[PDB]
Amino acid sequence: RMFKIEAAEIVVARLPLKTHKVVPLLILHGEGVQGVAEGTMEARPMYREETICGALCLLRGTFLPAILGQTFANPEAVSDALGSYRGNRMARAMVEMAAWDLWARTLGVPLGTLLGGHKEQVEVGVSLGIQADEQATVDLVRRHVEQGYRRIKLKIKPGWDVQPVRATREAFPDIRLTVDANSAYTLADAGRLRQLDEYDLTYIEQPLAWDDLVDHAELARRIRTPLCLDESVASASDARKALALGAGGVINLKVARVGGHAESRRVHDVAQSFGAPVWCGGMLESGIGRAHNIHLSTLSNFRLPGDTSSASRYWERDLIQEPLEAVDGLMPVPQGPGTGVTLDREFLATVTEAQEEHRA
Amino acid sequence: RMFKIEAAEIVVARLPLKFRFETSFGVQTHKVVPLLILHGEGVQGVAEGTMEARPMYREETICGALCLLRGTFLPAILGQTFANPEAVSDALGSYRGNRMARAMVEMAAWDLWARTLGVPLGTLLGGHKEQVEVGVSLGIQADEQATVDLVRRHVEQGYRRIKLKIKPGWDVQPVRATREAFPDIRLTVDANSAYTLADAGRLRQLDEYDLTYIEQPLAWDDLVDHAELARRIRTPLCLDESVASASDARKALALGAGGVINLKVARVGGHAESRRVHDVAQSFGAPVWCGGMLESGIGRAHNIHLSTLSNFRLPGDTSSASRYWERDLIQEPLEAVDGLMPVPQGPGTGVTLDREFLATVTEAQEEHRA
Amino acid sequence: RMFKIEAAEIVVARLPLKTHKVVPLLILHGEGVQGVAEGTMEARPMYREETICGALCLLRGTFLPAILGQTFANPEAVSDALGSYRGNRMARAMVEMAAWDLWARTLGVPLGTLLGGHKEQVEVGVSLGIQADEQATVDLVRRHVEQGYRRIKLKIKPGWDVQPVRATREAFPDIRLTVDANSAYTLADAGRLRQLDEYDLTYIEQPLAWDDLVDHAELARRIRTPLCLDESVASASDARKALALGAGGVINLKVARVGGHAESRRVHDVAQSFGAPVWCGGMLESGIGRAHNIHLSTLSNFRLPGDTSSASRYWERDLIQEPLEAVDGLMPVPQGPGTGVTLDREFLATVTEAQEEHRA
Amino acid sequence: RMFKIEAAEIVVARLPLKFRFETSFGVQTHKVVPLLILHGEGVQGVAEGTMEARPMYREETICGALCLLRGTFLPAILGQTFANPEAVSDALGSYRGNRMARAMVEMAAWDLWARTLGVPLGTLLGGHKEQVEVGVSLGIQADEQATVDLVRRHVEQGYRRIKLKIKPGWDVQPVRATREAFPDIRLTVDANSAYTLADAGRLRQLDEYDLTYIEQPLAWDDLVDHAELARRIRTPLCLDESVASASDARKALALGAGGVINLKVARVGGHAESRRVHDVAQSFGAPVWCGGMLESGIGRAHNIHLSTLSNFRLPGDTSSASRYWERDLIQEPLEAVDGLMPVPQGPGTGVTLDREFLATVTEAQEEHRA
Repeated sequence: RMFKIEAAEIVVARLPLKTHKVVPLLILHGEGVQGVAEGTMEARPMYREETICGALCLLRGTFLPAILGQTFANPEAVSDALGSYRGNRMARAMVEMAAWDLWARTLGVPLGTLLGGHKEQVEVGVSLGIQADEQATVDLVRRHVEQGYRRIKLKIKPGWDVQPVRATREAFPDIRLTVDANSAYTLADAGRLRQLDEYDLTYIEQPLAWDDLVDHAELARRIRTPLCLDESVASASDARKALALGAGGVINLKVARVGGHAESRRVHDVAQSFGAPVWCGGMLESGIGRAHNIHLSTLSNFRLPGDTSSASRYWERDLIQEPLEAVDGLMPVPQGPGTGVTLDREFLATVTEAQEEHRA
Repeated sequence: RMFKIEAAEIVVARLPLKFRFETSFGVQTHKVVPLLILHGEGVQGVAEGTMEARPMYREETICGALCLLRGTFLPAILGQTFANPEAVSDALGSYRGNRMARAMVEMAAWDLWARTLGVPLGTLLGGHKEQVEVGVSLGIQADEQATVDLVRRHVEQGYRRIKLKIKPGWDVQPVRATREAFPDIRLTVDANSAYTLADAGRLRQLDEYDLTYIEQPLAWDDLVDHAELARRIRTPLCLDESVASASDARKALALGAGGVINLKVARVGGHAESRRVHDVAQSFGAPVWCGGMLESGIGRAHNIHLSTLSNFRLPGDTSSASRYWERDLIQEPLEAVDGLMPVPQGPGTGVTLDREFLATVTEAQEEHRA
Repeated sequence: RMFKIEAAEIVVARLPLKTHKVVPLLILHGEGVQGVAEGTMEARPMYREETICGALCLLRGTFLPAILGQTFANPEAVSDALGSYRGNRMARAMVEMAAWDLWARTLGVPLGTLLGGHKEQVEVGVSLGIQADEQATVDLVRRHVEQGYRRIKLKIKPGWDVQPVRATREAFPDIRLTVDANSAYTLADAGRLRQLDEYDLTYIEQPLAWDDLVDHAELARRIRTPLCLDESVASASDARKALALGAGGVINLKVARVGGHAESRRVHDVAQSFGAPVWCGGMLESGIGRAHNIHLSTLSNFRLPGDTSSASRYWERDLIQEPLEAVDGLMPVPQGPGTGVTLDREFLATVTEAQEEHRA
Repeated sequence: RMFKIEAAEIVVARLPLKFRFETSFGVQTHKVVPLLILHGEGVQGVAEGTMEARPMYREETICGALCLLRGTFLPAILGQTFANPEAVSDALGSYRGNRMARAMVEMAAWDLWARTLGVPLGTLLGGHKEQVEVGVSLGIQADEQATVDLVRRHVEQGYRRIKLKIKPGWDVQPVRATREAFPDIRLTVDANSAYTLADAGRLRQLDEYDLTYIEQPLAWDDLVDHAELARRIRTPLCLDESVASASDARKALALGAGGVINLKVARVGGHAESRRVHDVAQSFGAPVWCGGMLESGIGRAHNIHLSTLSNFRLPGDTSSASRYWERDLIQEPLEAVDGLMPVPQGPGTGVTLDREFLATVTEAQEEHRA
């Protein structure tokens, strides 16, 4: 039956990379269980508009006081209890996703199962930064093809796009190959991107402005490579508009970016209704975040590999007890109720920069 | 955790109606109710099929659906173990069409799954309304005024929308007389896909009587003509028959074929696909409302639970069971007061077969096992 | 003058292939003659929505009781006597096509002549399944080019499309070559299908969903090869919509799929009014069905070869007395009133699994 | 089985009219009737040509058509054997235009073929109505009121549509006075291609008088301007002159140049092509109706038989022969009561030349042989 949110902890961690990374966590306590979720906003607004400082204000000033001590039928009811506030989808995702975790756990059901997925494993890809020259790009691609990754993503930028891609396709005629245009382009560049079409990329990711759909739709008419939207799809209706304007053919789906699991299933379902695929984006998540992504990825319109590769690629040691390791490009769904992972409270303590508990 | 479908009953019943339901495709005075009961994990899931004896509203038949259940769907799931209702649906291969047949299996599985968890069906689907707004659809009328009297009767019960079944040679009159006597109600017409683009003039001045929508004026399988008609009139169009899937809903809305969808859970292949239709509509800014097929309390209760989702923004066809049946097939009454229908309490549908009463109106019954 | 339908037989046959095939037949008796038609629905709904079990219910429960003992001016009058029922075009085609056969026979006129055709022979093509590799595809194509077939159709699927087609066109630069994409594709694949354009295929058949027109219209804008619609054209207005949306340029016309001869002539005429060709699809028909198809194919907008090849390709022995054998890619129209063929009642008896007669 | 065209007569007759037919392209008080009679297999087929002495309604002339018949079409078919009317049509080479000339040959062949089979023409074409709804078109009026009196006269006979021939400087007045006295009839205007896009204002407020359509307001050969005018007004447009083939019909409807087609059998080149026009329109959801050209009973009877097809959903111009002729060229009367015209009984057209009477109104006559 229903659930009472009794308490909430905010823990801010400074987690060392394999130079640290600040990881905000929300823990929601109720019915003898807890749900845990990870904030993916940055210290400064670089990938998008939200920041850690601004999100925590909203959490402890508005969102938490709205739900603490209330009783809820499902996580959708929890999201609704905060519907009058604009944007801040990543802040809201912290509450929403912890609630899914919590809800799934009062039921004894894995999270992906509840969302309607039934994959036990999910295909993963790897992303590659800009390298010094062509053969260094090919050498690093060759390494990752051999590890079994099922899609290779190249970061490109004007003056360095056709060359790395030509070199790679030449060495690797058949692999699934994509590029990240990282909003580095303008419509002026359409001729430079037309040159990528003969290399049969699965898609080009967000070539133009992060908040644009209209110009992408225009660029899509000028090149044959499908466009993939990332930062400009913050909701189901963004997804609907993007696909209907022809701004892209593929969506990079980041769960916190669109406000959590329920909106994400919506985006996934809208995309599917247009026969467009989604795939799971990543944001250097700790195991909390990584585990949420994997569970969402089990949904059936996730037909392209996702950025939920091995935790060991990123961390010396993760905040959770479970290792999340991909093998031959497949990531197993962590077993258990909810996310199927468990915070290591003693280790987290050693890397906690700040924490607080709010009650009733 | 996971569930094993151990056995299945098909039970076909017949219930005398209480009113005479006249539609553009004919008059109906009784109703045949095919039930599928799924058994596993010490509970059961029950679903009602909405296909007809003959293909009048749409393409499926009870006869065609049953042998598909017997020879294909049931053999594919009996003795199998599933993580969720979507996995059950997945196991019914790539068979084309036959959405209502699939819906019987899919919806029974949702009821069984929820009962294993002990949660209301609607809650699992993401809805959190405790009650749902309802209107009434009223069949075709003997005369130009027996219409208004059947109307008054319903405006007085607080039904939140009045829907008039209409027909070629009987459409502007019944609405005329109705908007005459009740100038301010939410009012709409069905129009059972009985028209063509030809009749666009005839349907144009219905623009006057401020209807919330006109429901399925053109071919049951059309989207493109509807898009054109939408451009030749002010009253929004509502699609019923035309939308049998979430991609159908997407095309309809992308084309501008309607601005409203009548979502019938079994027509689209069940709860998951109805939730997708609902989400797709929402994403276009188009509301849905819950259509009805004169269901017994099994179907009506599945409907009520789906209707708890937040894009069900207009009143549905889910009125009081006592309007239809001297005695329903379930123990609980499903009654609306003031145009609100409360969500039947309990796990899954929150309703229960009256096995004793059902036995006396049963005319066919089989048991299938692993 | 007019005609009274006095009786109707349903015969269900189990006909051995050259593993059997179930063949439902309807025989309509009136005015001292009979008309015979063949159901092309399957045991399970795989090519489309209808099944043998569901069609026979409709026949013996609804359609037959509606026409038995009535008098009719033409087959259009017969179809009309069942107009209030939705879909089930193949079930309806059984009644409609037998009625054409019956009507044509009370007149002493060949069926194609009545429909307005005047070809005495019709060009035929051959369809090829997926083969193991390129040269096995080319060897089998070479065989069929030599037998005189006038169009070659390859089944393709993602990962096996450009290779068989490249190999074939290379060996056979000038033959009429088409592919069956068997609804195996998505809009995501438009780049893979663009790659077929340089091989000058006459058309690509139904690449996307079986019930879609809108997405096909979209795909048609992305490739140069004409699209051919099959399962998504169930009527004259489907045909009109398909050609008007630009969903395709060619229609695969299957007579039972659209409800029989009269609707088919409509589809043929609508297509023609858009200057688009039709061609005769096939469904592994016995000689009854094969004979109906050949008569319809004699119409003048059937400008591409049809799948009404030799009966001996499919059956040890056919249900009819007449051999239907193509020679050098040409199939002669069977001589006689109506379909110009005759059931072998003694042989059919040996392979009858069920039969029944309904009267007045 | 097959038929041999053994011989052919061309007979040109002239019949005094009974009313004066004023159109935008002039007034008509007599009518010249070119007949073609085909002979084979001990029966005959008769067709009436609808081209004029001078090219006023459209481009063909009786003179031009006859020498085309003499020097080309007839030589191509005489002594030949054909399976059906479509084969006859096929044998008339690739000659461009001249649809009415072709129609004389094609329609005579349909009448002969049907008679060889002993079946009604309409039955062979797929029609199964036993009677057909008809309206009347009324010529241009002396005054703003001699209009209404000629109208009343016709509303009283139960004609199912009233059609007013109109003209530049005489259009809103005649309709004004008519809709004044008869507020609820089906009413429409012809408008003989006498306007241009300029006059869109003048034709706009005709929107008011609820006409089912406005017939051919712009150029006789135009589709594109009509499409534009259709977007500047509410009343549906009807095309006549513009549609001379099934691809013309397809373009007109794809462009949105009209929502209704006046199907004139001889204008489009005969029965087969008229059946294609009809089917194409149906496929767009657009109705047709049977236009008329003041035909003798030969033409009127071909018209009635074509009109039995099911997309002839609006009343045609096929009124009673006694409105036109003191004495018709055939033995049978073609009379409508209450706006219904019964299908003349018999094989083919079901009508018969009165050879004796025709002889006295004949002014030209030839015989051509194999």
